[PDB]
Amino acid sequence: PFVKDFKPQALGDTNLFKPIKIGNNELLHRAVIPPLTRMRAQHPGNIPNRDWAVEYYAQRAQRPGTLIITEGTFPSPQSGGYDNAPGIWSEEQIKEWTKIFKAIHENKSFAWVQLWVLGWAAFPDTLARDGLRYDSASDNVYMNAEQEEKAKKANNPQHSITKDEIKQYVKEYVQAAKNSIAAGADGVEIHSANGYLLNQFLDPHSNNRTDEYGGSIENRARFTLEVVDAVVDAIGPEKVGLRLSPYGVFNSMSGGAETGIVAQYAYVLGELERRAKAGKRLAFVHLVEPRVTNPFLTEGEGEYNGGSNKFAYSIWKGPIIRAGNFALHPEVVREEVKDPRTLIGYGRFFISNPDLVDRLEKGLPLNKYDRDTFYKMSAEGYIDYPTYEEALKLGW
Ligand SMILES: Cc1cc2nc3c(=O)[nH]c(=O)nc-3n(C[C@H](O)[C@H](O)[C@H](O)COP(=O)(O)O)c2cc1C
Repeated sequence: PFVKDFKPQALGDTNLFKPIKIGNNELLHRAVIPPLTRMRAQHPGNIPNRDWAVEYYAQRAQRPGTLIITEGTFPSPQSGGYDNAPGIWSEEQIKEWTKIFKAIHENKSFAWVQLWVLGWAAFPDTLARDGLRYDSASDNVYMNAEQEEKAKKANNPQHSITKDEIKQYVKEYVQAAKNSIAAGADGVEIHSANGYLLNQFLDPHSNNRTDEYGGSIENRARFTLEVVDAVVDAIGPEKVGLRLSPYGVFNSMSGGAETGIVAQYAYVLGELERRAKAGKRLAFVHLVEPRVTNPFLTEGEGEYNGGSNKFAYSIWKGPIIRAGNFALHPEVVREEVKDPRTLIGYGRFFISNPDLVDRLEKGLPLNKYDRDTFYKMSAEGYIDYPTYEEALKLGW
């Protein structure tokens, strides 16, 4: 149905509908589709859906000039450990991705591939089946009790990756980024957020290393920056973004409870801005807001109000995409887009509204999302969500 308790507000008069250049692409609007894992990829081979996926992304590219960041996508088998999430290392997978970008391109929109590495959020048993390691920053601290048990009982205990394995990960990022461009993607986003491998190095709870990859702000950041640096060198700074969740606690990150957390993220942006002034500026930085610390909780819940992402604007001088509970709060978006380098990711409501942008322009009602079909091998809750035209014909 439509959302019942929502008072919509037309946003067409704001900067949300002013064009902006991000990297090589000329966006005609600032409503961004953030990366959204959907678990329709096919097992075996982590293959993008050959029946639904082209249609999923086409539908959501229907407004011209939309930046679309794809779901998390694995650079390598060892990066993985979810059967139904996609990859970009094989010919099989690339062939399907080529078609998905083509469809986005035809709707006059853009496609950036999110390069996803799981670390300790992977399923240790799924990885053991395929004889792969269950990796993280350290081996003496675990995501949760469930995962510790799964890992021991599959004889696949958490491994603290060596320097050579870190290099290997970096090669796989580079190759995965090249593959994305060759297949026709506009750029890539490096997932350094939401408690996945790179975030596990950034955060001091998950990272108990005393080597060059832990034990200080500089060291916790070295991996995230090694990957950014090598991907930029491979494909160019204007085809590279980076996602961070400074106040995230998903997958057992510290959030605001950790007093050094702002400093950790301020250092990373600082270093991005240092590369920028020396002549290699990332296309964007993408921040998860403290408005949403866990995206599987309803809007309003898991909200940290002890901290703000405003510090980022003092440090990083380029485009900033912000995401978390903006669909139900046009009044907040109205104030954030008064800043002329601020874009807004809308996650969950872009799952349920293929024409979300039209609805934001003219203040239309929003389609309600079905949490139970977020992660499910089904057309339903995926490509059968209606446009406002089609929704009136059904009587909502
Ligand atoms: C089903 C689902 C899958 C998601 N998958 C990803 C993902 O793969 N990578 C990522 O960086 N964020 C992911 N997110 C987080 C969203 O990009 C976004 O930050 C979050 O939903 C908050 O924005 P929203 O409140 O507008 O939905 C996901 C969120 C949901 C609900």
